[PDB]
Amino acid sequence: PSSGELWGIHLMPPRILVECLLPNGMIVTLECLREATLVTIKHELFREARKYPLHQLLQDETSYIFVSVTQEAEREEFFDETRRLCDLRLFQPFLKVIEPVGNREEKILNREIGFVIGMPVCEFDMVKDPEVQDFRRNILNVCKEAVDLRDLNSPHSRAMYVYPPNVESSPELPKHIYNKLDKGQIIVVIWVIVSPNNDKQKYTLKINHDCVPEQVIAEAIRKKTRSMLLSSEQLKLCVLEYQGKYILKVCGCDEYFLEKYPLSQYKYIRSCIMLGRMPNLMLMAKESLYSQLPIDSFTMPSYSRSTKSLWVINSALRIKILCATYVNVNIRDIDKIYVRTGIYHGGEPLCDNVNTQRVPCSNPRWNEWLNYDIYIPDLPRAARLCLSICSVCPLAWGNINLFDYTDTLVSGKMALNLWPVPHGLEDLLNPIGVTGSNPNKETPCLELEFDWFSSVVKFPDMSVIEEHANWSVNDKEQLRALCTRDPLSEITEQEKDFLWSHRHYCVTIPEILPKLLLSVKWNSRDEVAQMYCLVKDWPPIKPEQAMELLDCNYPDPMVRSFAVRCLEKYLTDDKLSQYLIQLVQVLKYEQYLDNLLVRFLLKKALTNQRIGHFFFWHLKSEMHNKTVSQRFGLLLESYCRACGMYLKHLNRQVEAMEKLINLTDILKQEKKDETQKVQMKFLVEQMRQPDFMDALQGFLSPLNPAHQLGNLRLEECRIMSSAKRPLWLNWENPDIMSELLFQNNEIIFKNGDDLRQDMLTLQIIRIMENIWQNQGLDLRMLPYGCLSIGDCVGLIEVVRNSHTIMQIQCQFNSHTLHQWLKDKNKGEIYDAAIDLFTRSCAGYCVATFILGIGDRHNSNIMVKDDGQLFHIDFGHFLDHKKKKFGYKRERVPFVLTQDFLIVISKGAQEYTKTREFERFQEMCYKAYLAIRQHANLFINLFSMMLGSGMPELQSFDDIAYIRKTLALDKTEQEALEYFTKQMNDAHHGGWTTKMDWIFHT
Amino acid sequence: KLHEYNTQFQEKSREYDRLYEEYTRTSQEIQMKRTAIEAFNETIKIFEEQCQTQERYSKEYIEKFKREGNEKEIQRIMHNYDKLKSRISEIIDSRRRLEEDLKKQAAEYREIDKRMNSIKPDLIQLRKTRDQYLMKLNEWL
Ligand SMILES: Cc1cc([C@H](C)Nc2ccccc2)c2oc(N3CCOCC3)cc(=O)c2c1
Ligand SMILES: Cc1cc([C@H](C)Nc2ccccc2)c2oc(N3CCOCC3)cc(=O)c2c1
Repeated sequence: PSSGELWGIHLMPPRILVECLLPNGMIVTLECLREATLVTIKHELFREARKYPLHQLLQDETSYIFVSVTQEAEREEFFDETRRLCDLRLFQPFLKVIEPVGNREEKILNREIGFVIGMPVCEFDMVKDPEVQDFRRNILNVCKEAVDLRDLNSPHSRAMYVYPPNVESSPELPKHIYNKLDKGQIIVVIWVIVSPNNDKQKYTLKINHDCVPEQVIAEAIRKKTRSMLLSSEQLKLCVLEYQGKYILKVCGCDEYFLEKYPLSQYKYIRSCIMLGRMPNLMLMAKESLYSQLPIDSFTMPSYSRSTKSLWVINSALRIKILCATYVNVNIRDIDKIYVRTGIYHGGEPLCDNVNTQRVPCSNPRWNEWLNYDIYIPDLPRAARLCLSICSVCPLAWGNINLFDYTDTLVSGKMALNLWPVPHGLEDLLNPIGVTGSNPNKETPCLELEFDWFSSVVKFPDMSVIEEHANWSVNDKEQLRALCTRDPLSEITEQEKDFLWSHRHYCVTIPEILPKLLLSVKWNSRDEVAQMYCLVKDWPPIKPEQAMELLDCNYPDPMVRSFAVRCLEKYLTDDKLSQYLIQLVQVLKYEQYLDNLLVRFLLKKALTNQRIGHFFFWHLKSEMHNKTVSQRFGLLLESYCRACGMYLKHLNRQVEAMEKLINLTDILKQEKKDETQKVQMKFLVEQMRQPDFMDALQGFLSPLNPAHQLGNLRLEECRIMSSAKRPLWLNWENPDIMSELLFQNNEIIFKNGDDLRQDMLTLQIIRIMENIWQNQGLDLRMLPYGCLSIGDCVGLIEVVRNSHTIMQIQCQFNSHTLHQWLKDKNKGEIYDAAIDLFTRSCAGYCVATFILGIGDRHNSNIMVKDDGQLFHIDFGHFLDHKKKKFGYKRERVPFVLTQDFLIVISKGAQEYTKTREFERFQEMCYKAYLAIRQHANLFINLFSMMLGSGMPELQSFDDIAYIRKTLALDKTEQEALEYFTKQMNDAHHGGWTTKMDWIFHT
Repeated sequence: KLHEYNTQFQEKSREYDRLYEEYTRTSQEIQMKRTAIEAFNETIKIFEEQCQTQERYSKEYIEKFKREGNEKEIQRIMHNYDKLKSRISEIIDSRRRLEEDLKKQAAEYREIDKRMNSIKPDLIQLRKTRDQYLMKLNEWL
């Protein structure tokens, strides 16, 4: 829990006194520059150590190392002497000098895992509990299995873990993209550097889009060779033996084509195709890529060192609520308290109960056995107790797994530190909340006693259950219209009974599993056992419909096993990276640290470091948060051991962001609340200091590691008005082919704002674009990249040449927007630039409508010169405003429709009833109805995110808004009517031409 | 009268937000400071250990000088012990002052919990008090 250079001081002085404690037993106050390296300090100290007493009995400086107290309070031994004083994150400025005993300099130099990770590794060592310790150890078995895979075939397997192919999955082109080619083939410029001047020789090529890079190389070979005259048989030998001695790189960024994919299938190219720009690749020596990718180098660490069945028990479940510790409200203003309990499986099984309203608020005691009406053998595996200490309101809540990670039923006494209730939760008990004791010990602590039986009770294993499963063992055909249905729709008791009734019949419509599973009395025993038998050998289903089964409503290990088995069979490295945001937040619902999902994700992170990169950052994002701080800690550690050398590069960037975080913390809080002028000479002068130039120059971009952030431009770096104090930063692209793709890497860094909503919305946006694309609509969105690196810290990708509509429209005239875009796209390029606007607009319109993006405006929307518009700064998300009022309230109509319709119908005086408007209006209909048929994918993606403390997604009724935006009970036409009626609806976010809302006259 | 309960609703509601923002903002400074308390304890622990190394390695030298009547050199050795224990006094004065801010936060935090719970149920009523008036006429706002 900390920030900057020293405890309480955000930024060290240009020089500080640092107390050096020598081993001769004496204190040597030393004058230091904040920049100074530890190697240079030691050296300077040791000259000054001669002028103090006992100077002879000290040894040579190289027989010594420094130690101090870090800002997270622990003895850090500074073995790496590169480091600088400011970067040391010291508590107080003082240094102890010791002999560097306690060896493995190498292993003790993985207190960088503890820095990059967010929690120091020492803390995991000093942890009780077996599960945590069991996890750290056994998870290393997943890590070997990774390193071994990525090292068999050592040259190529390596350059495939770093730099995996960016392939779009399914070679098959949509035929509307294919026609943009020309005779089913595409032009391609292949560049090559040569010995002297870095002479960039180009070689252009027409080639079949579907051919593999191997072949593109060969076509290159022909062009260069066959200028000189030679046989057909010669060329064919020259290819044979040198075809594969080269590789292809995209010009501008570290993204290679190292795989036998159709050249169109690579994202770079297919992007070039539909976008209508010409791909520029670089031909590189295969040997020179391989030579500069190091050793894998994984070594393991220090941490490598009379029961019953459940079904024997013949009694109801009972639980003694013993007594609390304390609770914070005043006796007078309301004084009745009772602990409300209830056992759960996600949604309630046993008909739950309260406890006696005895309200000694002074000393909350009860000592009453609560007797629930469930038989102990009927209890499913995922059974868990939920509770809260309520008032005559919730107050403080908590949850408990009724079984250990070992499968043991809990017994006897135990305490449970309770959590506080979230902001917008009123509902007494909390079952979708995290399961365990509050790590915060300074909180309400409620005590329990479960029963102890003769000996330690254990849940049965598969084989024994299958014995019991066997022991127990048309217009009906068209109630598969049950599985053609949104997953938060609910199903009546007949529908549950019907589904269950015909379960054997069900296996041939595999889609219905989430509804069949939802129709099982989990409080059964016999039913669950028959089910466990079906799900064992259930036929696999599509990645998307299976990852529903990994959300919070399917908490059974058997169920989830089947979800993960689906995932590892299907679900490409493409679509895995796509949905990675969602799968990391869905771990939150898994009872025990070591589960098949955590395994699958970790292997993939260590198989493909593009996944690894985001898998890391997505986990570090939630590391301030104590709910998952433990779980994500131990997982993130295990990524950091097995990742090879990317830990050098993750470190480089986590140190970079930390410098920004702490710099902007000065501009916010500290005596830096005044003019742009004062803050810009401060910031720009601070950025010139060495510690700073090194932290933020020469590293990779967290938004995308492909682009290298080179030198700071610095003269381009600036600050926004907003009292968040966001930074606009400009780096060079230090590539030799800089000038071909991006020579400006510009990024928005940001404190204060929870970027997480933007991060999700921009994901949804992309998926909609894919649905529309593959459906043959060409509505072009701009899902610019944006990563949350932490607690209201983020990064946002800057689109070049964009402007906000405000800037562009500043008497005022509605035509103004159009009569500018005309000016930027003169004459011949005009009809094309308006097409872009009209399609762009249509998409963003239908998109923001569906998701209900928060009240939008003038600087929310942007337009590029070429005419593509795009929305930014989504923040408050799907309705949500409804919480502030608590009613279907009237809101500002989208006033910009005027400006936009003029650009849509070209300078038309009248534009509401045009040939042009019909064409746009159509597009919006097409795109809206298109998403409807893919509706469920969206409902699932949002419900996986329930875990995250996003304020807009803290319940299911929140998601239910997307049912209202789509057609819920409505059929295509009815739904097209709802849409249009809500679009032409003034004072409901829409538009008419009254041109006198506000006053009415 | 909705105009009547909208005045109660917005006052209780928007005070809960000033109240809930002081809750989690204080809560951070609580654990923040407490882990600074921890760092103090390792610093006072290391400064005591340095202090114990003077009194070790000093014994034979300090006597040797007393014998030779050096004084001028004895006074340099003690001058350094004088700094040493003086700076550990400051660490402790600094620890104690942070120790109270922590206790003070302990008090004022619990009071934000107290009154935060006090606001909850009385806001729960005011909201569905407003249901009574669902009886065009959207203007009593
Ligand atoms: C508060 C704020 C401000 C901006 C403006 C356009 N950029 C800006 C940021 C920092 C300092 C100066 C300007 C923003 O611009 C962006 N854009 C920048 C252009 O490309 C797309 C993303 C996203 C925002 O979320 C965003 C948010
Ligand atoms: C050119 C144009 C026109 C509309 C009009 C108001 N909506 C509409 C679209 C198709 C048929 C009927 C109305 C628009 O409506 C919107 N709204 C649609 C409702 O949610 C908020 C955004 C956004 C636009 O960018 C937008 C742009």
